[PDB]
Amino acid sequence: PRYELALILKAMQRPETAAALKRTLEALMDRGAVVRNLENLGERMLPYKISAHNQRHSRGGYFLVDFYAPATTVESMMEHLSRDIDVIRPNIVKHPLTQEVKECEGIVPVPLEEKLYSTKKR
Amino acid sequence: KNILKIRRRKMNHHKYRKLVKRTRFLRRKVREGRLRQKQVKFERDLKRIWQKAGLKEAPAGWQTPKIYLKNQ
Amino acid sequence: QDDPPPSMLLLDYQNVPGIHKVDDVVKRLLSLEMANQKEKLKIKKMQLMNKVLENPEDTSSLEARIVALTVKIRNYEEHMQKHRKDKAHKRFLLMSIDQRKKMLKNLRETNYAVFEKICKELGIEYTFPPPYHRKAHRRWVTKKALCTQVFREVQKLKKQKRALRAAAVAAHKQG
RNA sequence: GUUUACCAAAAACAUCACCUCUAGCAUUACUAGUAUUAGAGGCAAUGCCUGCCCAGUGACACCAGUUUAACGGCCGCGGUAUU
RNA sequence: AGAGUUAAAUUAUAACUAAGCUGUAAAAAGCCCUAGUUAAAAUAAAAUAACCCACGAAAGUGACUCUAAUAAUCCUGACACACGAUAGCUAGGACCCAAACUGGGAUUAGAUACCCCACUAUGCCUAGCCCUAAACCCAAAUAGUUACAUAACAAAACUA
Ligand SMILES: [Mg+2]
Ligand SMILES: [Mg+2]
Ligand SMILES: [Mg+2]
Ligand SMILES: [Mg+2]
Ligand SMILES: [Mg+2]
Ligand SMILES: [Mg+2]
Ligand SMILES: [Mg+2]
Ligand SMILES: [Mg+2]
Ligand SMILES: [Mg+2]
Ligand SMILES: [Mg+2]
Ligand SMILES: [Mg+2]
Ligand SMILES: [Mg+2]
Ligand SMILES: [Mg+2]
Ligand SMILES: [Mg+2]
Ligand SMILES: [Mg+2]
Ligand SMILES: [Mg+2]
Ligand SMILES: [Mg+2]
Ligand SMILES: [Mg+2]
Ligand SMILES: [Mg+2]
Ligand SMILES: [Mg+2]
Ligand SMILES: [Mg+2]
Ligand SMILES: [Mg+2]
Ligand SMILES: [Mg+2]
Ligand SMILES: [Mg+2]
Ligand SMILES: [Mg+2]
Ligand SMILES: [Mg+2]
Ligand SMILES: [Mg+2]
Ligand SMILES: [Mg+2]
Repeated sequence: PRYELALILKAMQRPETAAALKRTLEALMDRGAVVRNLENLGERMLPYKISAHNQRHSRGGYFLVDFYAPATTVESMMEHLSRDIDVIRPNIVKHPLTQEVKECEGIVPVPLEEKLYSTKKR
Repeated sequence: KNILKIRRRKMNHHKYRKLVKRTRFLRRKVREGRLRQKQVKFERDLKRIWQKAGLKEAPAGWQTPKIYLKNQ
Repeated sequence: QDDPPPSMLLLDYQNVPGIHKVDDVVKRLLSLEMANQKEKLKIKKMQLMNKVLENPEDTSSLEARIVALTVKIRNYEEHMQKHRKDKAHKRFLLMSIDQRKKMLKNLRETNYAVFEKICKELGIEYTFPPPYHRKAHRRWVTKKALCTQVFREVQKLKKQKRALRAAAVAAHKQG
């Protein structure tokens, strides 16, 4: 996976959520991006009341879409998602799996700094 | 210590700024007068070139534009 | 300007066996369409080094360094058009140009035959450093223009006087 | 550039520029236009600027309050450093 | 360097309650179209993380996401070229909050200051200038040594 969209859809019914996901994925595909996987994180309570599309949203469904897209179509998809009234807060980031985990060596014992002052007698 | 020299320079700069503020327009008149003479000297220096080159008149298509009296 | 196709099959997956037999999805994923600017820079660098240089393995050579800096200079110029206010990138481009010019001077001093071919293939016009680097102010520019015009008028008048004298002597020698 | 044809052609008017106010709109002006617009005005390109005041009279506000690039105004008395 | 987004606070804006609110060592002035709670756009800035010491040549940079991207197979080197904190200028826009100046209220013999209140340029965005700082880490750059050796203080003395 290259890019990861953390879609926050408005809390709605099952057919409406399915239609919104279908049209969002079709919009993603129209831009020249193949979709790897879609994972539903469940409908949770929002940490804060997000105000979007002149509506106060207290709940929302979380979805995660990982895909491969060209670097030029990220903002176009962001613009398309910004005008969708069924999306609370869309965000496209780099997929964490792209960055390989580095060797966490651990704490290295750093000695106290010496020779910071001259040896003149006080 | 060095604060004495710093304060002396500060006082000199403050007095110079006050003098400039008090005599601003006289300084502007002097600057304009000196720029006038600068432009005249440049014009005469340019004239002397073709005077000593043998030409009796300035080359055709030559205007000698002002370079020191330009507006802000 | 070079036009790398979006399906160029970048070099990281270009030299591996069994790459043309894979399906269009994997080919598109491994192609330049899904790649960033760094992969296109690598493709342009290899394409230029294969066609301009004679020994692509020798990277430490001056001709290799010049063509390596050429793609970076072109990328910086491409970025500058989109980012007019990017002072850091402008400084990077200007210093890369100076480094390339210094390497071109060294290459011209060392091997002239390679220098000429590099310049002809890259389109770079090497200009000798003008002595007495000065800031041409208005007074100097005006005086230089006046002197040039005066010299041209004086030589034109002298040529006309010479023609008139030649005509007069030709007329007088006949009768 | 214009003006007192017929005693006055200008230091007068206008003028580009700079400032104000008045107007969210359709079949005759403005205008077959729509605030970067259109009218009622002041002063005059450009350069430096345009300092204080709503106490009075106006104008918005239908009373307070705001306005001077609105009408307009921006001080006395007495002694003092060595004459 | 561009494009997109906002968690806390505040405010234009409405409703209920109440009379003061703000203000300082103490007061006065100011607002009572005031104060508290509940909802609330736009602008500005970016708590803890940071006991971290990274990036960039320096200035400078630490709310989040995306794109581009951080020269030199690496010596020194200008009056040449390109940058250059805040402040100021020009044209257009925004203006919660802070604030030069200013006007009031305190204190003082005087206070055109420190203290409180209101407000302007300005700090905010685009483009174009201006090119100055205790631009200081007051310690030039490049490769080194701990030999001789404490004017004083301070960041120890030194080589090519
Ligand atoms: Mg002095
Ligand atoms: Mg006339
Ligand atoms: Mg007439
Ligand atoms: Mg008459
Ligand atoms: Mg007449
Ligand atoms: Mg006349
Ligand atoms: Mg007459
Ligand atoms: Mg007149
Ligand atoms: Mg003006
Ligand atoms: Mg005038
Ligand atoms: Mg006035
Ligand atoms: Mg009044
Ligand atoms: Mg009044
Ligand atoms: Mg910007
Ligand atoms: Mg507002
Ligand atoms: Mg009171
Ligand atoms: Mg923050
Ligand atoms: Mg580097
Ligand atoms: Mg150098
Ligand atoms: Mg500024
Ligand atoms: Mg302001
Ligand atoms: Mg304030
Ligand atoms: Mg006061
Ligand atoms: Mg600057
Ligand atoms: Mg500093
Ligand atoms: Mg110094
Ligand atoms: Mg140096
Ligand atoms: Mg001692």
